[PDB]
Amino acid sequence: MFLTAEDSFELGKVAYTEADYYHTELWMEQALRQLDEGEISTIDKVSVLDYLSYAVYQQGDLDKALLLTKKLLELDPEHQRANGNLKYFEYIMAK
Amino acid sequence: MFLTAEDSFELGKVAYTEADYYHTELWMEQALRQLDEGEISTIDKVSVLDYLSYAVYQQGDLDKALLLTKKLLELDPEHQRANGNLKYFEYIMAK
Repeated sequence: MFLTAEDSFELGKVAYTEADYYHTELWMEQALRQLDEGEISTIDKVSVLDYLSYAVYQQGDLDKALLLTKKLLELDPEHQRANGNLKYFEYIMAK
Repeated sequence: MFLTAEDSFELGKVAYTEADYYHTELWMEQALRQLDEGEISTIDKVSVLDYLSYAVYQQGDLDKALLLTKKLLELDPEHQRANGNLKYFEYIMAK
């Protein structure tokens, strides 16, 4: 079976709150996949990129977190949290 | 004739990749049956329950997959994929 972007986003958001980053990434990736396939949906791609970049960083993959952050800002240059995450990730990696 | 846990697990694994979920289930059930009889084996019960819960879910029997998943986590509370499967199965049955 498979989840819509909406249901996988719901699942990933719960995982996020609790604070299960592996499952936040697994479920947010499913949302992303559904959206890129052209699923009609209320959920938006920057929102999933928001949770996904964070879930990935928490598991130690800064390279991916930064790439997803840059993908996010490509779609939304003015995103507040992602602009800060850009600076924040780059700071960690520079160490 | 009959298979050891090891040989039936092997068979059930090929079937899983193949993706014959009926025969995954058949063969993992046999592996489980051998272990529960006290067969000395490299194969362990959480890994068969892992494939078996998944197999049964694919064939549409969610109540059984939930029960196998709970049985799994009773043996291995911290098991990552079974934790997510618990969330996943409960979510499907809502719904």
